[PDB]
Amino acid sequence: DIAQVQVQNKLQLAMPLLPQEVQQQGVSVEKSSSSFLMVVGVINTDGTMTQEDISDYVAANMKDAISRTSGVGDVQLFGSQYAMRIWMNPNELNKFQLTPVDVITAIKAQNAQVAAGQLGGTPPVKGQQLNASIIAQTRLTSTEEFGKIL
Amino acid sequence: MPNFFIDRPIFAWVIAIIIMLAGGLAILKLPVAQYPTIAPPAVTISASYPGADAKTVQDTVTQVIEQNMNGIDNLMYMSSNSDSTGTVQITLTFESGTDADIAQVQVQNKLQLAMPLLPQEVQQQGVSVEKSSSSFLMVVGVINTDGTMTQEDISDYVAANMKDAISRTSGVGDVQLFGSQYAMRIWMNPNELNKFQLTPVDVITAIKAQNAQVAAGQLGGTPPVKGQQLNASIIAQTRLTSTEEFGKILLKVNQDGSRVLLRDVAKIELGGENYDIIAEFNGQPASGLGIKLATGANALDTAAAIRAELAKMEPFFPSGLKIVYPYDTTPFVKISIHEVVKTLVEAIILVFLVMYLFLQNFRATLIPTIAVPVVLLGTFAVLAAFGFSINTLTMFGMVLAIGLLVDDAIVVVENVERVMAEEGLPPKEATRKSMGQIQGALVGIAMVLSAVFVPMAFFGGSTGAIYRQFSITIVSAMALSVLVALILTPALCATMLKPIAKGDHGEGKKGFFGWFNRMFEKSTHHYTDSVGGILRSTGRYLVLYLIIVVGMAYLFVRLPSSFLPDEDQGVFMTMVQLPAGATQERTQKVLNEVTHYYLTKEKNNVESVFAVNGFGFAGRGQNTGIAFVSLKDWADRPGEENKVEAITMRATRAFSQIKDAMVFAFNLPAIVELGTATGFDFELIDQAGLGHEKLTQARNQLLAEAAKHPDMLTSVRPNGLEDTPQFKIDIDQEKAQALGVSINDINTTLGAAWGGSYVNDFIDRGRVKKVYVMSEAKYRMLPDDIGDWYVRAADGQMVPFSAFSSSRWEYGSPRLERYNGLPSMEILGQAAPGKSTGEAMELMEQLASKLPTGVGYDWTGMSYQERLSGNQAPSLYAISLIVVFLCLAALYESWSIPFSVMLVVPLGVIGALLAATFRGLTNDVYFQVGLLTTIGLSAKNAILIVEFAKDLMDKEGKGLIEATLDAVRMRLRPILMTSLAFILGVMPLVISTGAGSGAQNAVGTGVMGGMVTATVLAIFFVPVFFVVVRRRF
Amino acid sequence: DTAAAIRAELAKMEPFFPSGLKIVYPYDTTPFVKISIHEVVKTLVEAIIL
Amino acid sequence: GADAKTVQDTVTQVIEQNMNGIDNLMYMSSNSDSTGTVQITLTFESGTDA
Amino acid sequence: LPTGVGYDWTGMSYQERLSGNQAPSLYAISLIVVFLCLAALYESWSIPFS
Amino acid sequence: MLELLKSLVFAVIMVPVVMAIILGLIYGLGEVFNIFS
Amino acid sequence: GSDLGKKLLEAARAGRDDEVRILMANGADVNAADVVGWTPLHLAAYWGHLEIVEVLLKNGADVNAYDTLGSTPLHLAAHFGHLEIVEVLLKNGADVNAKDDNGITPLHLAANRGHLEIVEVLLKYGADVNAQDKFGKTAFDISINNGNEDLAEILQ
Repeated sequence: DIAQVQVQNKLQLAMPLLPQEVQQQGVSVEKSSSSFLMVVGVINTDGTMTQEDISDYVAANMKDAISRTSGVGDVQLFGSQYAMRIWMNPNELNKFQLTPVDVITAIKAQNAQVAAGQLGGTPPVKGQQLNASIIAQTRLTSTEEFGKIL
Repeated sequence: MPNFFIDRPIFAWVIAIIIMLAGGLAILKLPVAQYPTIAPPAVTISASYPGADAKTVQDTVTQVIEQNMNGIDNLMYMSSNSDSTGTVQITLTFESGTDADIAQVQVQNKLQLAMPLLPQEVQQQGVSVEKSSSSFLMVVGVINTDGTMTQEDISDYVAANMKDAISRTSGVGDVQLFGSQYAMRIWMNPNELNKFQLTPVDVITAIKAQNAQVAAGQLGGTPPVKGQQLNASIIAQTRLTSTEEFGKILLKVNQDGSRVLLRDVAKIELGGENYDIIAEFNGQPASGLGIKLATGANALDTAAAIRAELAKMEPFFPSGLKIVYPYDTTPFVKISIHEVVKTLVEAIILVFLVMYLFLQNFRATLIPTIAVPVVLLGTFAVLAAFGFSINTLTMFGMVLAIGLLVDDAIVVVENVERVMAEEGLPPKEATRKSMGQIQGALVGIAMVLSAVFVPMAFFGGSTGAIYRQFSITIVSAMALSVLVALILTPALCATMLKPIAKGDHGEGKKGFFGWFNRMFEKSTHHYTDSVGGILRSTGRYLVLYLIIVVGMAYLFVRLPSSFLPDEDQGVFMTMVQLPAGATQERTQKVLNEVTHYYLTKEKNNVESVFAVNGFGFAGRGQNTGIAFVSLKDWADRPGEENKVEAITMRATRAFSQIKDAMVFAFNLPAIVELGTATGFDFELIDQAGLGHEKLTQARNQLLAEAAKHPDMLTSVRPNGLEDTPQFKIDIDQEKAQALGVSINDINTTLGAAWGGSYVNDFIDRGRVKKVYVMSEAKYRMLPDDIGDWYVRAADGQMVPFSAFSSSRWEYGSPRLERYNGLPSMEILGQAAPGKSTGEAMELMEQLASKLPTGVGYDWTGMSYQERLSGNQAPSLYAISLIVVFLCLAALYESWSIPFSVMLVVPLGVIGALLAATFRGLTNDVYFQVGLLTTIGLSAKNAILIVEFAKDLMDKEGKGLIEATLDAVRMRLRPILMTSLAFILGVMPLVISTGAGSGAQNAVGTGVMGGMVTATVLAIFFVPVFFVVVRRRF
Repeated sequence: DTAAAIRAELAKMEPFFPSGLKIVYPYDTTPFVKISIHEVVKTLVEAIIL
Repeated sequence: GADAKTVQDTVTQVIEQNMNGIDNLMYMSSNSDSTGTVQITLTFESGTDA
Repeated sequence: LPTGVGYDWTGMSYQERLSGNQAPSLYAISLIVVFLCLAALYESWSIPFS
Repeated sequence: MLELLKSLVFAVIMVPVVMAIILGLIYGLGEVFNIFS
Repeated sequence: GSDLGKKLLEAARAGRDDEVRILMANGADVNAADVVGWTPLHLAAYWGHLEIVEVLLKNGADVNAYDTLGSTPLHLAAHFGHLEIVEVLLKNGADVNAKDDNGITPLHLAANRGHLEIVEVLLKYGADVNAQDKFGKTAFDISINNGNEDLAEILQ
């Protein structure tokens, strides 16, 4: 415990210096041993699911729970969680005079969660009989909503 | 051993003096608190994403953190709550005995490894990690009562002049503040911004530029030139320190040449950085300091020092500032502990009086009043060693141990005086004889009491800690008692006791004592004759015994269980919850109504009403509010109608007549780091995919199915909040681009105007404060005020929001909650009066079994504990029973005799149960400890009777009946002495009305009932058991 | 103890599995550490009897 | 790039408030320099686990 | 000195001060036990005074 | 002084009272068991 | 508003039909409005309560009401997948071609959410597909953006 504490205290002293592309992924500091205690596996007997879907179910509904059960030091998923994979095409990008930079700005702009305040906020006026939270934009949730992007 | 001290009284005096000194040093060097650390350690990650909606934070902060809450030790469970005010509270609860410090730092580091995944606004506002178990000791108030100074001025004066001192004070750990210190509020006007074709983004940029700090360098710094004689630090422009400085900020230069400032298009104020919460002390604006006690500190001395330090600073306060001290619960601690000490002293005195009434000699009564203090001081020393404190549980354990302490000394002294009166021997040989009779029985008694009181110290959870306190203190007391009785008490019985010839037992000595002697002799003869007649036919009584046992069982099953009794701590709470779309003006109207009710109707029993608008125990919004009601001293509330139960009932009945509100009043419970502790808390979870709507549907379905069993479940309610209206804005990007408008500017304008934006910091009077930018309230109140807000396009042409807004109404939740990383909805309930929580919980499990797919259930709070500590008591008490049987078989050298001692338990249990059923009590903790105490004392008495009988049947070759009769005759007196002394020392706790009445009564009722019933029935039934057992074997 | 906790948690999340998803254990050093101690205890008992 | 007083007001006096509520503490000192570097030194009683 | 200007000791001095304040008791305690323990080995209240 | 005296008097009163109550309970129960034997 | 109006709003948003009938017997303001301009019809259509919509339109419920922005019960029952409620509101005199304060029609919403049966039963009773939002986008452009092809076919 004290070892992990000192290591984290010294690493916090460096994280500012690392690239944001690393801070975003997530630095981890574990007390784990170097040998796999056990290896749980998940399969589909119906043959309809692929490795990606099984891995996503494992990572969403089985991993974060097992990474907390009083003795587990590290968990290695033998697959990968879902993600919106956006497969660009340079030909169709030049055809429209675009670049990946635009495809990234458009997403950072149109796929966002905006803080927009609320009606009747504080300090309010005398006589205000209404209060409601504003909603301006939300993180998208489907491939269709990602195709709609402009 | 005792014969080593009958010849060496000074070595015993020395041991006693050592124990006394140790106990004194401890008493002077011990903490003091209402209760020990009983609730499992919890840590709260608290965050704030200002101007956000529960979904926004739940998606951007809470899910992230919960995802990175991986790899923490001794985690028991995790909850999270996300509100529409932008706040987030993730509560991690660890196993008991976990060293909350290491867990706090673990979670803080796992979070620091997640800050780069949150948005810059949360990182700016700051994510905090606090210890949530430890509640407040007192709360200090500050009011104006003068030319009205807004609560923000009071909060600033507190944070700047009354927080460092209160934190330097001794015993003071965390010191939390209710309000927030000043901040530069910049209220912008869209009309004066459109005049000069501006936006809020320009204001933000200008402030970020003209309130920053710049590193410059040194004047002659290394590497220096040869010959340089001066080095001087450079200071460039720095942060600003007033509103005027902020006014002289250049935003623009109009074509004509004029320069635009902030003074023009933005009102600038020193105001609070958050107005969501408001405080009023008796309709007066107030601020508050929350004060927590540090580990290993005295609450009483800490509060005294705080009051002193606050009296110091009255001279240096503006005219119109007075501290008034709401929510001070240290007086209750003082009174409860002082009453317990009073009880101990009164018991010490009653022992004296009883020994004088029974023995008629001062030198013999001097002995027990020398031994009990020694044992109490030794117990204090043991507590100090093991790292304990002086609290309600410890001290009540001491009270319940007084009985055994008294029993030991009384037995020794009475047996010695009996021997000296009968055989005419002198004190030394008489004491040798008595000790030879008594020492083995005393050792066996100690080991039996250990077997009885120890196994309760292995329960799991929060009840385990209470049982641990009781068990450890009582066992220490009993062990020291047996050591003393084997060491010191004989040394004193051999020196103080003055000789008296044989044949002088009390016959004569005209007066009240010469009369009591003969009355007691008559009663002894009658009781001996009755026992002798009983022993002619015993089967008549082995049936009455089964009747008593069956009655005991019936009363046990018909006794409602509990956790702890509610007390009158001098304060209680009122809770206000308006309908969905309310404001804080309405809530403040309701709170002023409550305050008027309390200060007008209950003017005779109330001192204050600290009304907090914006914080309810379940939710944070204008819809909620609470009120701490602090009552006058109990000496000023004479009567039962002037207690907290009655005041609460009256206030609830009265507030039932308020419209558009659900106003309740409840009593501040027992240990507050816990909650109501009904053993009933439930969580529905969407374990697979489902969203909020299907989960709410399932919750309502379960509530419906639960309303159909009002015979097992009552007041089944959700603790969360119901969905409310939300103003949706479906911005369009096609038009926004056709007009050349940066969606980022749109969002920044919207937010900074309606929500707020932490821009930068500034320095006022030697303190770093923030700089917020917001809109003037007039332009945020209604949707029709949105078109009043314009953005700046790329072509320099303003654009109205009305060109792309496309707004609507919707319904969404203002408070989302999750349990172990999954969306959840909480449910609070109770067992129907007449049943246990296990039946209710099993029923709720069976109901949840009939829910849609993807919905599961889980238990929290005491319910979780009630799923661990439910399967311990029988196993541990079986261990106790077996160990006791073995100790007794060893003491008597027989596998059958011990039964004569293991059947006197119901004879006290039934008395305790009768007393509890009459007084209308419950099977709480104090009642159980009292049960064990009565059992231990009855077992002492039975053990000594049987030991005397057996020693007579072996040594003197007497018979069974003669030995039994002689034993009961020799033992009647000390039994009565002990029972009377203990009943008298306990009577106040039974007839108490005031501070601590609950625990005092729950203790004394059971203890007294058991004492009476055992004292009266054992002296008749133990001979029967002994005879029957010695015959059948 | 850790493997027991893991298996309990997995049993606590299986009922909500979709159709076909089954759990398997292709690596577990726990059964060996159980059966070895069991065999040593059997040996102790046999030794008492002899 | 900050004067001493600047640090003393923004860093030192900001951190020296919480520390008053620590266990087994004996005393504390603090220094605020002109290069912005700031140091705080807490000394606890003897017999404490560092 | 002027009023409002106090003084204190830190470092070695602190300890030194503590030492001077700890001894008077240290002598008393270390004496009492000897008076008592003696009274134990030799059962008498007089020869320990001697 | 006042508290000690008041408690001492309360005791001097209630001591023989409770003693009489207990001895009378013993008398009654012994009579009952003599009748039942 | 009045006590019974508030209690009826609560009942409708919670979904208790017996309490609704009772409050209706005591002569409750079936047109009782909330603070945001909603009515029991708005609520029973949002949350999909059908029996309550019938009970209301039988006791004199205003079907073409409108809130502080112009969203009638159709705008709500349209983009939540409510077929029976739309049929009922239509068989009782609902403006199948109304407008909000932003120029929006139930067809726009049913197209945004991709509903088809709603769009069908709306076209049946005269749902003008060629109405223009306040930006210039009719249901056809909405379907084309959403990428839904069967909807565009039904709309052409």
